[PDB]
This record gives sequence, structure tokens and C-alpha cells, in this order.
Amino acid sequence: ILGMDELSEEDKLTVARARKIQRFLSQPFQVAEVFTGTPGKYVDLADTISGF
Amino acid sequence: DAGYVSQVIGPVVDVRFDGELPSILSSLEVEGHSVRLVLEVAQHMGDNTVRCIAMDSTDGLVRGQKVVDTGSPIKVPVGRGTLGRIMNVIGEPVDEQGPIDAADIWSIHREAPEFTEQSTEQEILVTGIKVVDLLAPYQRGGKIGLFGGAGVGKTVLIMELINNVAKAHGGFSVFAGVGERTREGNDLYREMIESGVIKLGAERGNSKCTLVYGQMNEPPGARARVALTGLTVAEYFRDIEGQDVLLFVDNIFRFTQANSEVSALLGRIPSAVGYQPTLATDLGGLQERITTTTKGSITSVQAVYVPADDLTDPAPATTFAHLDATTVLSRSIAELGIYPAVDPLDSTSRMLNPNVIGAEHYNVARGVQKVLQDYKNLQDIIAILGMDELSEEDKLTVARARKIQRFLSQPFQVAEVFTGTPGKYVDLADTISGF
Amino acid sequence: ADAKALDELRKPKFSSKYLIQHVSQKLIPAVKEWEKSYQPPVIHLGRVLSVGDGIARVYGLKSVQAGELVCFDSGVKGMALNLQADHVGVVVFGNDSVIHQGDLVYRTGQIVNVPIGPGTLGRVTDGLGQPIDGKGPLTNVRSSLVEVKAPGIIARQSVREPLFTGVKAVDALVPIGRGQRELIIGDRQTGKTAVAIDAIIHQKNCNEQVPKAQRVYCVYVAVGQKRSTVAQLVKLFTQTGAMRYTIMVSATASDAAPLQFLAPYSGCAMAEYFRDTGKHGLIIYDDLSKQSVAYRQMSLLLRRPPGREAFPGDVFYLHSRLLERAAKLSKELGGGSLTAFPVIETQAGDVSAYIATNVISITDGQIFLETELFYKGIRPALN
Amino acid sequence: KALDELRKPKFSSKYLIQHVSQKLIPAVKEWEKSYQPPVIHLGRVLSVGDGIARVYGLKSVQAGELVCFDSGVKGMALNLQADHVGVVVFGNDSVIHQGDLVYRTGQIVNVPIGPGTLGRVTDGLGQPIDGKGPLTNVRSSLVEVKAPGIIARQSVREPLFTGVKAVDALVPIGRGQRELIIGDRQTGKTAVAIDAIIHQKNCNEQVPKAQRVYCVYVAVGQKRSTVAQLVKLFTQTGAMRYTIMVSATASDAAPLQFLAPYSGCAMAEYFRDTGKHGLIIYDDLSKQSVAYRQMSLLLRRPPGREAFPGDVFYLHSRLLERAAKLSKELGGGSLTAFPVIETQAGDVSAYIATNVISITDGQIFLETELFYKGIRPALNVGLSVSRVGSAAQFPGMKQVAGTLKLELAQYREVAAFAQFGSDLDAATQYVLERGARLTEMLKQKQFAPIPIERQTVAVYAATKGFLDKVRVQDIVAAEEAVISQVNPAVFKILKANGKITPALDAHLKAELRKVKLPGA
Amino acid sequence: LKLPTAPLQLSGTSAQIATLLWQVAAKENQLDKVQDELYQFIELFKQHSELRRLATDPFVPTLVRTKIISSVLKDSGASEITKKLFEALADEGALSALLEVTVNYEELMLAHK
Ligand SMILES: Nc1ncnc2c1ncn2[C@@H]1O[C@H](COP(=O)(O)OP(=O)(O)OP(=O)(O)O)[C@@H](O)[C@H]1O
Ligand SMILES: Nc1ncnc2c1ncn2[C@@H]1O[C@H](COP(=O)(O)OP(=O)(O)OP(=O)(O)O)[C@@H](O)[C@H]1O
Ligand SMILES: Nc1ncnc2c1ncn2[C@@H]1O[C@H](COP(=O)(O)OP(=O)(O)O)[C@@H](O)[C@H]1O
Ligand SMILES: [Mg+2]
Ligand SMILES: [Mg+2]
Ligand SMILES: [Mg+2]
Repeated sequence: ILGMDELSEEDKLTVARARKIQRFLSQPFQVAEVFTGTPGKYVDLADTISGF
Repeated sequence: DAGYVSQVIGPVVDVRFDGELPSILSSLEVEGHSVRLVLEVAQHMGDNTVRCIAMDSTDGLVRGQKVVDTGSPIKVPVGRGTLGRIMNVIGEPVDEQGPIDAADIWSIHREAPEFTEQSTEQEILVTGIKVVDLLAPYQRGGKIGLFGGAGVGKTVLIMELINNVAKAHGGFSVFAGVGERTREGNDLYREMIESGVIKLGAERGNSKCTLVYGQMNEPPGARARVALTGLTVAEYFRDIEGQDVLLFVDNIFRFTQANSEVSALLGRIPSAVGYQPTLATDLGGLQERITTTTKGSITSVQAVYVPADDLTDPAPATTFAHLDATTVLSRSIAELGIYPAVDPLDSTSRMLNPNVIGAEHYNVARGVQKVLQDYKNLQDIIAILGMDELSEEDKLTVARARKIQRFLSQPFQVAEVFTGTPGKYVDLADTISGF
Repeated sequence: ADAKALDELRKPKFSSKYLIQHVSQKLIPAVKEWEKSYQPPVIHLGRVLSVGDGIARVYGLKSVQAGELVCFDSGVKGMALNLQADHVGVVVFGNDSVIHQGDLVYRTGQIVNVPIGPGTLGRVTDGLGQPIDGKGPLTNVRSSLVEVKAPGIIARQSVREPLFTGVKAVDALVPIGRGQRELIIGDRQTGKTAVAIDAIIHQKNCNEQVPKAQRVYCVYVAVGQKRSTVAQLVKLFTQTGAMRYTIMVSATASDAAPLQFLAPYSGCAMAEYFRDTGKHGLIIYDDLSKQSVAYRQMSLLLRRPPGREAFPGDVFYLHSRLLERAAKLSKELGGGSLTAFPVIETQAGDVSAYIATNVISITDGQIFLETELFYKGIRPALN
Repeated sequence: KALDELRKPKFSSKYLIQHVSQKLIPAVKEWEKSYQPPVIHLGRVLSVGDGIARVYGLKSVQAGELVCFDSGVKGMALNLQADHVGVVVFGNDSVIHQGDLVYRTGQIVNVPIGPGTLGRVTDGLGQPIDGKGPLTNVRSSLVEVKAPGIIARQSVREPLFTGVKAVDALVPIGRGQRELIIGDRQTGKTAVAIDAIIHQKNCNEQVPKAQRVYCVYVAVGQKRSTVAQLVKLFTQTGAMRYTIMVSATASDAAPLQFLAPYSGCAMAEYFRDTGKHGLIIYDDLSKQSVAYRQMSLLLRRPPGREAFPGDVFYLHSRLLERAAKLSKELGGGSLTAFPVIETQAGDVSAYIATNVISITDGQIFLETELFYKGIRPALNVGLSVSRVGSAAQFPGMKQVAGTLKLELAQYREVAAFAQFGSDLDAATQYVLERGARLTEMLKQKQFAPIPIERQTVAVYAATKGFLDKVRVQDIVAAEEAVISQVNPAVFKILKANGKITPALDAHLKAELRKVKLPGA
Repeated sequence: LKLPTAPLQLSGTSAQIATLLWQVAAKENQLDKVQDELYQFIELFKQHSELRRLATDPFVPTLVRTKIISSVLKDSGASEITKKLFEALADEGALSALLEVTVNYEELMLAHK
């Protein structure tokens, strides 16, 4: 209701960080590449801890 | 003559009488049970069978066990011989001070007095609580209700009422603990030994309080009639001794709840939210007996549990019409830390007529409700923007109403054991002037 | 299972008689020797088959009408509500604790009557008409049915004369005509009775200024209230003088649920005496939402099929056949009128609840009374 | 026609063919020589199915009496109807047939109570499931015992330390009270209760024999994987020598999950009735009522709200009122109940949650939004109450909790204004950070309960402002810096004196100055 | 136990009575003897109102109903089957079930020939 321009700087730092980890939790699946085209990605456990 | 048990389903027993059934509300004694099991006839089933609710547990009942009719309803000891004692639902002593002296042995089932013996005299009851005595003053002789959900302070408020009203009172008092915790019935007992309200031993006649307990462990037959037992002790002092009685009923919601726990097993198809079809009539027939007639007076204080803070539930909503002063306790006020958590814009009294308490008390009560409703209307802005867009016209009505909300708060004498602050009793002339 | 094999058993098929001729010579000694172990068989009388929660199932009563007053041998009255194939389900006007299994029920042959007339004016009766003010029986009065059919389309005329409440919020904004049904709806403790009281008190102040045919004769029906609340209303109407024109039908909360159901119909029959005789009536059904709970109690105990909020299917028909008796009659029927004021108590303003929805559909407008306007200083809190 | 009176048969029973068989088969002239099935203490199964056997006969069976089927499986005679008995079955009904014999045992339902149950994992009826043999030093007591009355009790004065800092400070618990742990799924309800059991092992080695608390964990409707994880945890800590584990899991019959809280309480009532102190944890009392609803809908008792029976309040009040602090005439023992109720999307207006909230004294309300803000244990300080209150709090902790309960009350109302760090006020901003020192003070890692004296020093270190210099994000490391760097004799004399004496609050005043706090 | 199996299976609780009454009389070779006695009671319920009072009236006590039926049928060469049958139906108040017990006794005798 109020918009992005009314939060604190401490809030809109985490709004941008949580909008980054919301997209980063998504992932192309190897079984979904038949209908999305994007090839799948087996992400290792060390790659997602240090990535996050 | 006797009857035998034909059916046991939980707390509901069918008894079969080969000839001469007992009347409805009659008390039956089960012969051979370990504890004294008393059944009260609820209905005539139709094939020489009555259906009963048991005043104690039914584990150990055998089909064919003999049942003796008593020819009368549940009969309890009444009179001066019960003061300072703790009674059961069936009038038995559970205080371990021996058997109870009997001025009379009265039935717990009665009719409400009549329309002709009603006392139409509204006079104030000075409580000592600021929010009570200002915004919803109690009537000397009338029915008072403390509505609230679980953990808002109805038991504490009824403990403050017991030592602010019943302590300095000419007549006697009866506390009917109806289906609450057994711990706080032992708390109320030991509070009244040390305060001298109940005197043990040889000073027993100098006691000014009768306790009737029907607490949460007991079956729904016991919790449904223990308010009627505690009323009968107060109806003896009102009718036969002709005096001003006090009746504190803790959790009158449990009277309606205990009827609801058996009523599906009594063969009744369910009403609304889970209650019996006879919800207003069970509750109505009890509360019409707690009245000031022309003989004596019963000033009743009834805590009403409101399930999940929902005053639209039919068990708190039916008992609004049976009262003279409703003290709605709120969870919202208690989250601010204001105690007693009396909602100022939901508590109502019939005593707030200016014909009764006078116009000088009436205007400071209506003025406080006006300035607190305005602050509630202004929190739509000043909890969003921050008290800067009001141009000091109604900035001042916020800071007048914010001081009023704290001034309605008050330390209790019984909350000394909770909180480290002494109890404060305020006179009625002082709380008008301070407000 | 079948019928075609069982209808052929009415014909005799025995073709041997070592039992039929023996025991017919031996039946009447065995039956007579337990004559004192018998009750006499009832046909036009009734015997209480089972009783409980104010409902007596009654064997017999072969000739009772639906809705007829029956009387038990305890002197308690009843009302035959559902006549079934094996029993009569009656509702008990009073305590069923004095009613036993095997008690005798006697039909009175009367669909339920109340005393209506000029002598009931100024008295406080119960929900069945019997006086509870303690000043003797009603004199100069006559009996009439409580289930009068309402007047039709052609016995009504247009509602044109104003009925004055005496309240500025009512008489200016939501003005009441002389044969109108106006709901006074709102939450608890919002001043619904106080609107209805002031309409009655204002009729007394107007009755001394009008030429005897514009006089309004009020009826206050108190359903499911306290007896001390009705004692306050009697004191308020006597100390004003309003009970020269007021009847009070009082079925309080300890009264039987058939009496609280029947009290709005009993008060309307007392109010229809003035409508039918060219005078004007005004009736307040205080807590019509407490009549419907009483009718729900009798219905669920009579094992009628429940609807939403467990109300019976005919709970709209309950309130519509009561409130359509408030009419403005045509000039060939005397030109009298009866204006109703049902009072519905909502729960947190929810007027989408089932009984509040039904009575909003029946009446010709609401008086809302919000509880936020009530504490804002606006009293009467007419939204 | 008079024959139409007898057109449709008016039956006053359902098992009529079972009565007329008892009179027509002895009319056969070969069959008067005791070719008869007995009815007094025996029974025949009429119907089986869904774990409800309807049994013909058993004329002398008591209500709630344990019966045995001839297959070995036991049951409980629950409905005593006019012509049959409704028997719920304590196992699988696959081995019960129509016409099987039902023997009454003469006994209302019993469990082994005693000191031989400590250390054992039993099922909901007392049979041990841990594979360590029969129970040895026990006796069989009843399961449905009446709760002790008004005279049998005394006031709840001595505390029961949980080790959770948010409940030893904010929601204090005494020996003998009933504290509900209510919350949503996976919010820390079991973890709060497990930390209460683990802490008693840490405190039973430091108190005399009359001060020890014997825990009982009742696990109703969980998996056997979860219960075996707990017994692995309670053995690794050492809490099993004080703990009973009553385990009616999800594969057990609904009468076994209905009775396991009562059977677990009767074991825990041994310690209450003999002068010792008990602690029973009814994990998922919400799952007991689901088992009681199933058992009652199949017995054709008519349903109410959310299809629950009418007596589902009396199901839980007669269980919970057995947790009492007894008087000195009755040994002075106590039983402390911790019922656990699971809510759905925080809806505590549901039927079973509103019943147990009104029964119990206090409530520890845990939230799933506080749980994911890092506040763990996720205690909602506004909704959490304890109705014994500070009457049974550790003194010293009671001295510092008033500063903690007040500042967190102001920190909550200053919130919903905290999204504007541009809008500094320096009076709200004073308490917006001071309460946030307190909020991250009350965080605690699980399976590590803290001694009560180390907690009240850590609340002293944040209410008196010693940790005002450190940032909000590094107080959980600073609480380690407070504990690991003070003299460990400050805790030895605070536990013995029982309150922060005037000869100590200036000792430990300067003791929290010679520590290094991770903030500068 | 060991009763002869019925000629055709039937419905519930009133055909169950007649099937058991058939299986008992076939064990005793009285399949026409008690069939005729069932017909004899149907006309006997047609003759008297005091005998169909013991099957419709819900205020006749059980003690009156079991004492009358036994004291009337003490003799007359009626079977021990139908004597014990009528004590069983008068114990339970199922005396009105006799009129449709016997039509299930009919089609068992019809399917026996
Ligand atoms: N116009 C008014 N001015 C001042 N006070 C009023 C007014 N109307 C009502 N009140 C007060 O408000 C209270 C509630 O009024 P009233 O009893 O008429 O409401 P109600 O809707 O009948 O409540 P309930 O249905 O619960 O009895 C009364 O005590 C009355 O004194
Ligand atoms: N104080 C805490 N700090 C960190 N993790 C915790 C804490 N308390 C609980 N957890 C973890 O959070 C999760 C919640 O599970 P918990 O044992 O609390 O069960 P619950 O949510 O009460 O019950 P259910 O499993 O039925 O949902 C678990 O992984 C647990 O280990
Ligand atoms: N006047 C008061 N002062 C301080 N605290 C109170 C007061 N009234 C209630 N409380 C708090 O609220 C809790 C509610 O207690 P109680 O009255 O037993 O609840 P209920 O009204 O639900 O029975 C108390 O334990 C206490 O902590
Ligand atoms: Mg309470
Ligand atoms: Mg009203
Ligand atoms: Mg869990």
C-alpha cells in the first residue's frame, strides 16, 4: 500500500536481498527442459551454501 | 419398588423401574457403588426407563445394579450450619471438618419466585475499583457479570470483589465454584482462613462464607447442578433468614458447558455452535432464581468465560440479558498492561441512568466514554502517521484519553502476591473527582 | 416382507383348531387376573408415552387437531404440535417435572386462545394471557385465537398517517407510518428497548391530545427477558401513566420455551383487537431473536429437521405470519391499524445472520443502532 | 380391518434373533443337555470392525472394565447398552471374528506404576516396548483416578526450572502447575518440553532425594522413528534414569492413544503420591482427542463441533486436574503437567485449543513467524501467560524479570513504527534497541538447557545496561562472553543464597566489567 | 450347532426369526405342525382385542405380557417350539412381528416342496 519509497534504508536493503534469494532458490530442472527449453542444473551442496 | 441399571453410556445412565417411575429431577442412589453415586432423572425414556445424569463417575456400574429412588430431588444442607464449610454438588462435606449441621435440608430444584415478588430498587454498590465504580457501577441487589476470555483476569477481579465487598458486609456470602480449577479453589479457601472469613473448628458459626465446589475434574452431571446447590444455600438465607446474601459464581459458562457435554447422550439433536437446544432455557431457569425478592437480597457476581474472546458465542451472549451490570474484560486492554482489563466501551450497567447515580457522576462517566471513543477513532491516523496532523485541537484529546486509560488501571490487594505493589481501594467520591 | 404375500393373511388359512378354540376359552381368565396390573386403554384420551425437556410424546389422542391445547392431569397445559402416526408430540406450557410416563392427557378441543378486549389494557399478562401483575383475573375481556390469518391484499390500504416515536432521529430520518413493520436492529446494549419505550411513552402524551380515534394503544411483548427487567418496565410505565394504554405480555427466561414462542402471537392477538375495532395499535416484540431460539428449542426436541444455525425450515414462516398481521386496514374494515416494532439483537453487527436476514426481508425498514455511534455520544445511536 | 395393527413389526431391539435363538434351540429335544452359551461373565462377538466389537452377553461387566478376547487381544467395555456391550479394542481387530468369546477380566484398566518403570519405554497400556523384559519393581494401579480435592492440595510455591530462558524469566513455572505448550507445527513445542526433561537430569545430581523431579514423556500419535530418536537422546544425555516414556504411536489403536495420557499420568502419579516430584509431558494432546473422536464416532455417540464428542472437555480436564501440588498431610509431592496442543495456522479459537487453554494455568504460545525471525524458542511474550506467575519464580531472576517484562512491553508497541530508521526519535530509539538486546538475549540453542543462576546473570547483564555497547547482531556471542569470563563462584553463591544479595550485586557489578564483550 | 440349512436365504430380523423357526422345526420334523399353529395365531389375533393389546399397546408391562402368553399356552398340544417362540416374542415385545414372521415361514415351506 505505501510502496518501496517509504521503507528505511535498513529495510530496503533486505527487500533487495530477499528478492535476490527468492529468485536464487529457483532452478531449472532436468525433467522440465522438455517444455521450458532451459537445461537443468544439478547444484552441489557446497555450491549452494557458498552461493547463498 | 427399586430400579435397575439398564444402560451406561459415559456419564449418562438409563435406569429401568418396573412400576412407579421417579419424577423428573428426582435423585436416585445407586446401591453397591464404591463411592456414593447419585443419579438425577433427566427424562422419562418411554418403556419404564428414565435417563439420568450422574453426579460422580460411572466407571464400575453394572447393568442390573439396584438403584433406589429417594422421592425428591438432590437435597442439600442449608442454614447457618454450612457457613465455613465446603460442600459438594450433593451437599457432602469435602473440607474434612466432619458432618454438616442442618437447619433444613432443601431441594436444589426450585421455581423462580414470581413477577409479584420483585424488588425494583436500584441502589449503588461501591466496589472500590475505579473503572468499575465510574463507567459501570454495580447494583446492590442485582446481577453482575465479568465477561472475559482465558487469562484476562476474571478470577482475580472476583477475588478483589470478595475482599472489597464481602469483607465489609452485614449478611453472608456463598461462593459457588462451578467448574473451574481445583487449585484456585484451594487458593480461595486458604485465603479465607487467614483473612478470618472462614473460621475453623469451634469458631465455625462466626464464619461468613459457604463454599460449594464443582470443579473441572468432576463429571458433567456434577458441574451442571453445583450452581444450583450453591444457589440453594443462598436462597435459604434470602428466604428463610431474610437477609442480604452475596453469591459469587465463578464461571457460569461451565454450567452451560456441562449441560452440553451430556445433551447429545440425552437424545437431543445439536443446536448451533455445539450447544444443546435447551441452552437459553437451562441458563434462564437458573438465573431467574438469583434475584432480590421482597424477602431478602442476593447480589450476585458471575464470572463468564467467553470462548476465544468471542462475545458472539451463544453461551456468553445469552447471559448478557440476565444481568444488571456487565463487566466485559478485554484482551486488548491487558496487552497494554492495564489491570483490571475492563473494556471501558463495552462494560455497561443499568445503574448508569442519571436518575439513579445523579448527573454529576453520569457526565464524568459519559465524558470518559466520549473521550475514549474519540481516541479509538483517532488511532486510524496516529498509529499510521504519528500525531503530527491534528493541529492541537484533538492532539489534546489523545493526551487526555491516554491519561484516562492509565487512570482506569488500579493495583489490587489480591495482586500483591503477583505484582510488587500494594492494593488500593478508592472511594466513589474520589474517583469521580479524579476522573 | 412384501404386501402381496401379506394381504392374503386377512383370509383365514388355519384349517385346524386345537389352539383357537382352546385359548379363546382360556384368554379371559388370564387377562382378568392381572386387571390391577393394567391401565385402561385410551382412544380419545391420551397417555404420556415419554416426557423430557418440555416435550411429551403422547399415545392416543385420536381426535386432536394440530395446534390444539391439550391438558395433562397435573393441570399443565400443552399444545399438540406434530401429530404422528403412533403418538402426538406436545410441547408443555410449563414444567414437565410434574408430568410422568403414564399420565393422562385430555384434549380441551381448543386451538390456543388468549383474552383480548378492553379489560386487558393496563394489565401484565404472561405469554399465554394469564395475568401476572397480581390483581385478579381479567374482566371485560373475550377469548380469541393466537393464530389469526393476517389480512389480505384487499383488506389493506396505503400507510399514510405518521406514527410518532418522539425521537428526532426516528421521526425525521426513518419515519414510521401507522400500519408499518419497522425493525429495531442492532447489537446488545445499544438502546433498542429505549427507542421502543419512548415510542410507547410518546403515545401516552399524544393520547390526551387527539380525538379518541387517533389514539394508539401499545403492546409491549417481553420475550426471554428477566422478570426484574419487566418489573422495571411496569414501574416506568406506571410512574409515567403509559399503562393506561399499554399491555405487557411477558414470557421471561425461566418460562417454558413454548410460552416464549407463543408470547409474540399472544400479544399480537391482544393488539389486533384495536386494529379490528377501528382504533390503532402499536406492538413491540422485544427480542424477536429470543422467540426464534425458543422455537428452535421446541423444533430440535420434537426431532424436526434442522436448517442453518439449526433453525427449523419454517422459521421464516414463523416470523412472516406474525409480522404480516401488522397492517393498515381499509376504511370498510374500520380503517384501524397495527404497527409492529420487532427487535432483533445482532452479534457484532452481523446482519447477515439467519434470523436477522429473515426479519429484514419481512419488515418495511430497519432502525440500525451501532455501538460505535453509541459511545461516540450519539444516543439514540441510529446509524 | 384389525389385522393392520400388526402390519409393521415394532421392534424394541436390534439383536432380537440372538434372544429368540436362546429359547428356540433348547426346544429341540436333543439339545437340553447344556448345549448353551453363557452370558454372565462371558460374551459372544456380534459385530467386529474398525476396532469396535459389539459383544452379546457379559451381563455383569462394569463400565470401563478391561475385557479379553479369546484371541488374546484385550479391550475395554465402554458402552454398556441394554442388549450388548460396545467394546473398543486395544489392538488389531483382524483377529476378532463374529462369534468369538469375550472374557471379562474383572478389572478396570490398570497400568504398572512404581519405581520399576523409570528408564523404560512402555506402550499406552503399560507393556514395555524397549525389549528389556518385563517390568520388575512395580504394582498395578488404576488409570482413571479421581483428581485430589481442595483439601488435598497446597499452594504452588517451589519452582520447576526448565532451562529455557524465555520461560524461566517471562513465563515462570512452579512445581504442581499445568503449563500448556501451544503452537503451530514445527515451532519448538517438543524442543521446549525436551529441554525441560534434560534440565532435570542436570538438577537432580545437585539436589537431595526429596527435591528430584522424575519426568514422564507421553508420546501420543507420533512415529516410532521420533520416539526412538528421543530415547536415543534421553540415553545420550543421561535423562533416562529419571524418565518414563509412554509411547502410543500412530500405528497403535485409537483406544491406546486415548489411554496413554491417562496411563502415563498414573505412572507419574506414583511420584506425586509418595512425596516426590513428577513432570509429565503430554505431547500432542491434540492427537489424543483425534483418537478419542474416532473411538466415539464408531461407538455411534453423536458428534458435535468438528465432529468431536460432547465430553472432550471432560476428557482433558479430568486428565489435567491430576497435576497437583499436594499438601503436607499427603507427603507434599507434586506433579507438573506440560500438555502440548498443536494449532492450525495459529488458530487458537479451535475447539480443542480453547478447551485446554481454559483448563491449564499458563500457556507458552510459540509462533511460526517469530521462529523464522531467528527468535528461538519462538515464544510470543504477549500471549504467553503463567497464572501461578512470579509466586513460584527464582528470586534474583524475579528481581531482573520486572525490568525484562516491562521493556519488552514497550519494545512491542514501538514496533509497527520501526520500519523508519530515517525517523530517529532517541527515546523510542532508546527502547527500540534496548528491547532488541533483550530479545536476542532470550534466544537459546536447543538440547542445551541453562542453569537458572547463569540465566539470571545474563538477564542482569542486559537489564542493567552492561550489554548496551554491543551491537544487536552479536549478543548471543556476548552472552557467552558474560558467562565464560566471569568468576564461576558468582553462580555458586547465587544458587545457595537464592537471591542476588546486597553483598553480591556489587560483586557481580564489577565482575561484568572485567569481561570483554564482542562489540566496540 | 447342527441345524438343517434353509431352502432359501431371506432378509433381516423377521425372516431371520422364521428361518430359525424353520430350522428348529425341521430338526424336529414338525414343519407342517408349527406352520398350522402360526396360521392358528393369526386368526386368534383377529378374534380378540385383548390379545392384540399385548402386541400394540405400549403400556402393557412386560411382566403381564410374559405371564399371560405362558399361562394361556401351558397346554393344548402346541409344540415346544411355538411355546418357546411365543415366550421369546413376548419377552421382547415383538409379538406384532408374528404376522410377518409367518409369511417368511410360508415361502420357506413353499420352497420345501
Ligand atoms: N437515548 C439515550 N440516551 C442516553 N442513554 C441511553 C439512551 N438509550 C439508551 N440508553 C442507555 O443505554 C443502555 C442500553 O439501553 P437499552 O436497554 O435500551 O438497550 P438494549 O438494546 O435493550 O440492550 P439489551 O438488548 O442488551 O437489553 C440503557 O441502560 C440506557 O440507560
Ligand atoms: N531453540 C531452538 N533453536 C533452534 N532450533 C530449534 C529450537 N527449538 C526447536 N528447534 C528446531 O525447530 C524444529 C521444530 O521442531 P520441534 O522439535 O520444535 O517440534 P514441533 O514443531 O513442536 O512439533 P511438530 O514436529 O509436530 O511440528 C526442529 O528441527 C527443532 O530441532
Ligand atoms: N489485577 C491484576 N493485576 C495484575 N495481573 C493480573 C490482574 N488480573 C489478572 N492478571 C494476570 O492475568 C492472569 C489471569 O488470571 P485469572 O484471573 O485466573 O484468569 P481468568 O480470568 O482467565 O480466570 C493472572 O494470572 C495474572 O497474571
Ligand atoms: Mg478462572
Ligand atoms: Mg432490549
Ligand atoms: Mg512435537
